[PDB]
Amino acid sequence: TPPELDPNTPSPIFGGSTGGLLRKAQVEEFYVITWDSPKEQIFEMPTGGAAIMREGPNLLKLARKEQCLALGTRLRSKYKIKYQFYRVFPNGEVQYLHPKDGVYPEKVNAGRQGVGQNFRSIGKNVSPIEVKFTGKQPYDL
Amino acid sequence: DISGLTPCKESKQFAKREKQALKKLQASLKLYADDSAPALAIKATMEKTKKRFDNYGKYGLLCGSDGLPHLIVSGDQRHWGEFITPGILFLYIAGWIGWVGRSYLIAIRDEKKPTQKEIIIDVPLASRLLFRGFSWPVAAYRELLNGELVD
Amino acid sequence: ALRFPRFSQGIAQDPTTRRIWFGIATAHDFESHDDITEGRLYQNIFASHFGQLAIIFLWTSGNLFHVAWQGNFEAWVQDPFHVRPIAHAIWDPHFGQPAVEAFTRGGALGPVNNAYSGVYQWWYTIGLRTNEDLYTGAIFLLFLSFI
Amino acid sequence: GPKRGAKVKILRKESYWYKGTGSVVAVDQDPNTRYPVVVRFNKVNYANVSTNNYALDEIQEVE
Amino acid sequence: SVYFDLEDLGNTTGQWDSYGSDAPSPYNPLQSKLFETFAAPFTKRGLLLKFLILGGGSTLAYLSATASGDILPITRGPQQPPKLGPRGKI
Amino acid sequence: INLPSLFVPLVGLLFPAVAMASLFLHVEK
Amino acid sequence: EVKILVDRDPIKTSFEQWAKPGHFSRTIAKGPDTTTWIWNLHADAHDFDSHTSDLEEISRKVFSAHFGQLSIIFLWLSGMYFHGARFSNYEAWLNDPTHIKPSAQVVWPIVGQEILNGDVGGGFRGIQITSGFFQIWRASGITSELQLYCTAIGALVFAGLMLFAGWFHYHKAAPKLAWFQDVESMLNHHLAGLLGLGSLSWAGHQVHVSLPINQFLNAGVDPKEIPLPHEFILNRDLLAQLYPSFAEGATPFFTLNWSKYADFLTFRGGLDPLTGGLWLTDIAHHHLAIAILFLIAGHMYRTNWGIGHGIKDILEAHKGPFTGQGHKGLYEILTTSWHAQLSINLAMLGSLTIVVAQHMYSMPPYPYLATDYATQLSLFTHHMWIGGFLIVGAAAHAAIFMVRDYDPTTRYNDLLDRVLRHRDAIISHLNWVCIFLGFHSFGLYIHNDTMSALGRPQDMFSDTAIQLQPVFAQWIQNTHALAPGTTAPGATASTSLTWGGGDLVAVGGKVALLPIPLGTADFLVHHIHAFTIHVTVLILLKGVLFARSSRLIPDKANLGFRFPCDGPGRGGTCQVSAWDHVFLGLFWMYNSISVVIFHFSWKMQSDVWGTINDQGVVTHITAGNFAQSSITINGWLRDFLWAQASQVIQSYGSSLSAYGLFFLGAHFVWAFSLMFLFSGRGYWQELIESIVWAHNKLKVAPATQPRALSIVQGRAVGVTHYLLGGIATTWAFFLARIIAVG
Amino acid sequence: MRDLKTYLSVAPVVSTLWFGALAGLLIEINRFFPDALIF
Ligand code: CLA
Ligand code: CLA
Ligand code: CLA
Ligand code: CLA
Ligand code: CLA
Repeated sequence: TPPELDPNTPSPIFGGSTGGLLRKAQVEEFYVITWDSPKEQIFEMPTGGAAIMREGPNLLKLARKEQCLALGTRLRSKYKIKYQFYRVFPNGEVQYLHPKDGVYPEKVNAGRQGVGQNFRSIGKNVSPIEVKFTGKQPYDL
Repeated sequence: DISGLTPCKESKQFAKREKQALKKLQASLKLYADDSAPALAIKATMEKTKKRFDNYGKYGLLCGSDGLPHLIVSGDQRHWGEFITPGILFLYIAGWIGWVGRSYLIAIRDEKKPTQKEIIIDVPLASRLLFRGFSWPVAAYRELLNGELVD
Repeated sequence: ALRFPRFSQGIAQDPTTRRIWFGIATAHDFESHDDITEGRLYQNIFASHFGQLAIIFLWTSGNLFHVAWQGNFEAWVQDPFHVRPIAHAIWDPHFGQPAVEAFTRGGALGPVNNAYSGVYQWWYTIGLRTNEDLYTGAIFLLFLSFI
Repeated sequence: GPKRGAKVKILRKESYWYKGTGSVVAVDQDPNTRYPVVVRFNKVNYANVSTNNYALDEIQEVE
Repeated sequence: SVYFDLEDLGNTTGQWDSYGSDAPSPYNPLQSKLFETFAAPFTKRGLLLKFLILGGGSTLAYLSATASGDILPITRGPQQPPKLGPRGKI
Repeated sequence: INLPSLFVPLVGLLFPAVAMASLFLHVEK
Repeated sequence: EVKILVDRDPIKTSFEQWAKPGHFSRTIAKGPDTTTWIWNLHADAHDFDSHTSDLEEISRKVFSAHFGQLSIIFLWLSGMYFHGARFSNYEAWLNDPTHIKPSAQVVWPIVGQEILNGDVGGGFRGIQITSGFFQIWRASGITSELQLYCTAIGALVFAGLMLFAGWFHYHKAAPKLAWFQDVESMLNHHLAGLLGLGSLSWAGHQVHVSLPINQFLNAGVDPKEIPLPHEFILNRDLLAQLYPSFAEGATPFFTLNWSKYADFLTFRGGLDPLTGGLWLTDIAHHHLAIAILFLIAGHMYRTNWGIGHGIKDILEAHKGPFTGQGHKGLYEILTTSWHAQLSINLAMLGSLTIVVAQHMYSMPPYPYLATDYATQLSLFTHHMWIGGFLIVGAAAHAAIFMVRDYDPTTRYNDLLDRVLRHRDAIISHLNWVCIFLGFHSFGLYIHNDTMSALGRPQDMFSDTAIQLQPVFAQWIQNTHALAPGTTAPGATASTSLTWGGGDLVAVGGKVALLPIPLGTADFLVHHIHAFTIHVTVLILLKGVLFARSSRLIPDKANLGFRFPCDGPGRGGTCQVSAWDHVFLGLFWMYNSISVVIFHFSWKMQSDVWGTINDQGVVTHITAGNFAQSSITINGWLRDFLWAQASQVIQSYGSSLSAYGLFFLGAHFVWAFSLMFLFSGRGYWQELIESIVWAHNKLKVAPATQPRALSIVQGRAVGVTHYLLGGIATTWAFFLARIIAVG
Repeated sequence: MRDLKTYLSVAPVVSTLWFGALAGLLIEINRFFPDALIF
């Protein structure tokens, strides 16, 4: 399945705060979260203060991914509304982040390959002396 | 005597301490009517004081150069009351307490909600287990030999 | 690692101030450095021990040198009971006149500190008698430091 | 394996109830289940949990 | 009425010069030449660093080694007779 | 008193300046 | 339509809930699995918000709770009066206030504690009290122990009535939410009925009982020989002999000839020379005027008739260009959230207690109070502490509102939102001003210490070197001293002797009050005060403003008000909760108040208090060393702490020995807190694992599993023992010092 | 009444009564046999 496209949709109503983007957005990376609201309504900003989401498509730029998943969590939990978010680099490149494969990570979905899964109980990790002078950790085996 | 100490009944500084104490009390006593409550109080303090010094002298206590009772705990038989005896008494009482508590915890260990009787005391049970402590050395000694003391 | 600390690219890739602190704080924990082996461990420890020895010898030579140069060792060996052993002279441009007057103890011609390390009693007991002895010992320990 | 309600000793070293005893609730018959032996304990762990899954080599039926 | 543009990431992330003015040099042309010719030796940062460190140290050493007694009480030294120590010690 | 007027500001002001600048540049590289 | 709304029998009265610990919480009611349960039971006991969501039930709970508190206080007052009647030297003290030490506690003779009953005078042996009850009782006109007994009985009765009122208004007739929400009516009744009629009727007691009896006492007549208070009401002839105005009855009052009442309603100011306290005539007039003011003030808000303001209207009327909607929405917030109210009221009540401390030192309202240095020092310190604590509480509950009650989707306010939108600027600015203040106050002290140590006193910041004069405060002093002649013509003297100009009031050979000089040292300490207060504000305000979210923790609000952290991630997030900000703010409040009370103690002992010789020679307790000693940390270390701790450290073998014991005990508890503050519960849990093993070995392991304290409780225990320790230390120090050299 | 008794059997009340009784005992003993340093 192909990821969601990212157009220029209007941003929520807000008078502006001091909790928004900084130089990190300019030099390193920032983030963008989009959602579709049934009506105009008030929501609390992750960066502090109250804003108004418009009806239809909404696009909000945040400084951290955690802020994005926080806002999105509040959207899905309180306003019963689906959301997505991407990471954006200064060169213009956009990386689709969440939800990765179109399905929320809470519920299982075929197609996902395991990462960092050790097929052994945690107590069966080797002692540090077993990995001395190697680059390996007892949990990397 | 022991440790180069001098007996309190023979100690000069001990007596001088009693003197200065009583004289301080009297110096305070001078300001009150003899029949008034403060007078009776201070006088009670004086009598209690001299009775205290006299009793310490009688008990066979040894005094330092400070004029104060020092204690001999080496096991010396002339001073078993200075640690050995009250020590035995203590051990008896502490053993009593611990053994009773142990009994109580064991008694409620096998129940629906044991923690309940730990926050709300079963006073009948506690009163039943209360006097069992009187024979705690005998009870524990037998449990030691039996194998009911540890797991 | 492309930057400080060179012994840990994990810390070297830290974009924060932490990178510096930890860099200083893990500098002697050889076992946890990058690409280390038992050999490098023992060899670095050995060299480090030599370094420590050098620092000790240099320190002692400093003590000897300062007692000989700015102290009253001879006056002390002539009268150990009534002479306060001078550790070293003091030159602090922050001082006021009362401070200068007050800190002029012993037979000094200026402000000094009185030694409480007891190097006087030690050196005098073992055989040192003159400033020259102290100087020669200082030079010898400096030589041991270099060695 | 052991029966339901069987008193078993815990052999998993990293368990809160290690070297202690618990009661068997149910054993999964699915051979793919890595830790079938469901055990329940008298005291909760630091996570306020009173039940845990173990393997066949992590329990020891005693009495 | 939007604030997101991939082609213009500059305006998107507020990378603006709030008070920088494109105005030409308002300074004195003669003084400009004066400074551009006379202050030039100090415009090489390595050479400037060496000059400031070595020169600064040299100056400090000068004024320090030749400090009058009327300025520093530490160079003037004690002027009153010494007092005896607590236990009759010098 | 002659030498201290030379060595004290040397070790107390010049040396730590040189060392701090050097270490700064080293750590920033 | 404001009216009496009540539900009948909402909760059945039964001991059934008494036998079920933690009934209020579904979690706690289930019982204990671990020991943690126990602590929780006490921690959430009065957190009614975590009990129910219903605002009404909570409101009822708080109402009856308040009744319980009032009951307790009445029982407390009852105790004070009863002890003043049965176990005191009060009458003897009345006979000779200047040479008898106030005592109203006696100890039983066991284990030698009898020594605590010291020579307080009046042929009595006991503990000298520093609460100041004797001067109150003298001011109220009380002369006998019988009257104190009666007041005790009255207070006990009132305790019963308050308790019954609690039970009644919780179990029998419990008010509706609309009733509690009638804020216009509540404000009216509290302004006019409570304060107004309170000071009015009190002015009644003062004019009919206090004034005459005190006039007699001051005249010198034996208290037993003084006419009973009821006689001055029955026989107007007596009052007429004392104040001829009463000869014309209440006629000049209604005829507006108020000038005739200048006999007992004065406006002199300053202090009564033969008592060292404010003029009781001035006080009566004060309470009368205050009564009028509050009485008319209680008619401001609209209730059941057309007249009167609406709170919401006044709020919605105030909105500017900078603030947009202004105060709109605040009425709804302040009529649905107990925590917001508690915040405001705690801040203001604390501040009030502070102003009470200052005003009571500088304008002694009770007779023979100013010369009872022990009492004055005690009162100042006490009320200062209470104030600081209440303020910290204000921060706490502000934050608690911020987490639990704030909801911008239903109860929005523009001001709060705008505050939240520039919180970074606010906190950063407070930060900077704190660093600046710290440098330019403490740095002056370190500067002085260094210059003093280097033999350069001419380079210090002092009155004899580089001067830093409190010009502004000096100007205010001069202005207030010259006020009686210019801007307050009807006033005879100044409002306080402490102003820059004036004479000197002394009583019984002791200095009551004199003009307080302000120099460089005072500039220094005042800026220290500004600094410490600013830091405390920084911590607390940062705590409440970032309680909901930060760039670090975007969803902090969901973690609650009180939680240890959000893990070692993000570099480490310990103490991010607003509760932890209350926790740190407590330490800083302790700091500030400590240096404040030290300031007061030293200044008073140095430049004010002391004995006065004939011809006017004043010898102060510490001989004016403040101006020269308080400018270095070493001066406080030696001339204040070291020098004045003498009395406490050699108090053994005397009646003040309890203060030595408490000195040591407080030091101990203080150090003991450091174990909790410096450590963490992991270590303790593992240690507990080993000990538990030992208990299992002997079959004595409890079913309620022994658990280490939670992180938060570790912090709470820490700060609690820290405060108790430090404060009790300064307590013992102060009391031993001032009782021995006073 | 049974509930009240249960409440009286709760840990803090039990402790107050127990330590109250103990305090009374030790006090009276130290009043009758005062200044005891031996036995
Ligand atoms: C025989 C001597 C000796 C040697 C060779 C070592 C060697 C080591 N120690 Mg050990 N240790 C020792 C004794 C020794 N230790 C002693 C005496 C203590 C008790 C203090 C310890 C307690 C200890 C701990 C807790 C740890 C080590 C660790 C280590 C390893 C890393 C050290 C490092 O990189 O720190 C880097 C150096 C610094 C961070 C600077 C140290 C300076 C300290 C902070 C004080 C400076 C304050 C200064 C004097 C103030 C100025 C005063 C002025 C302003 C007036 C290294 C193998 C670490 C380790 O790797 O364990 C796995 C580790 O965690 N040591
Ligand atoms: C090693 C121990 C030691 C210590 C603690 C001191 C301490 C002192 N010296 Mg002395 N000094 C020493 C050894 C020492 N010295 C030796 C061995 C010599 C013979 C070369 C001298 C020659 C000397 C002179 C001529 C003077 C001092 C002076 C002083 C005082 C002012 C500091 C200064 O400017 O000296 C500067 C010290 C040097 C130039 C010699 C040190 C060079 C060695 C070889 C290298 C040291 C590197 C060091 C270990 C690095 C540490 C920092 C690093 C860890 C980051 C101070 C009390 C001054 C004084 O007495 O004022 C009252 C002064 O005028 N020293
Ligand atoms: C440890 C080494 C050290 C030494 C040798 C000094 C020496 C001095 N300090 Mg101190 N200072 C130090 C550390 C030191 N400081 C530290 C760590 C602190 C912070 C705690 C201070 C805080 C401090 C303050 C606040 C003041 C001093 C002052 C002084 C001067 C004494 C007053 C005087 O009458 O001189 C006479 C001084 C003059 C006649 C003017 C000096 C002009 C200098 C010599 C020109 C040097 C130029 C050159 C480019 C310097 C570059 C050096 C750099 C490259 C390394 C003296 C030069 C006083 C001062 O600086 O007065 C102006 C002063 O007010 N110091
Ligand atoms: C006298 C008969 C009586 C009885 C049988 C009850 C019974 C009940 N009350 Mg009621 N109530 C009463 C009188 C009574 N009350 C009085 C006089 C008041 C006014 C204070 C109230 C006000 C009131 C409120 C506000 C609430 C109750 C509640 C309850 C129910 C649960 C309370 C509980 O079990 O904890 C029993 C509590 C204790 C045993 C502790 C007593 C705490 C005292 C009073 C505080 C003062 C102690 C003081 C600080 C001393 C400390 C000394 C030192 C150690 C520091 C229970 C049905 C609660 C309820 O119904 O929840 C749904 C509830 O919220 N009552
Ligand atoms: C105006 C009075 C007032 C009222 C009605 C409240 C009410 C409340 N506070 Mg608040 N608060 C106040 C003032 C007030 N506070 C002040 C002055 C401070 C600054 C210290 C605070 C700081 C504060 C914090 C940090 C917290 C609260 C919390 C609460 C809530 C739970 C309280 C509870 O159940 O604890 C039960 C009561 C106790 C456990 C009492 C024990 C307290 C210590 C141990 C006693 C101190 C020892 C004593 C001085 C001497 C001991 C002598 C001897 C026994 C050794 C409750 C709504 C909590 C909350 O969660 O709110 C939602 C919370 O976390 N308050």
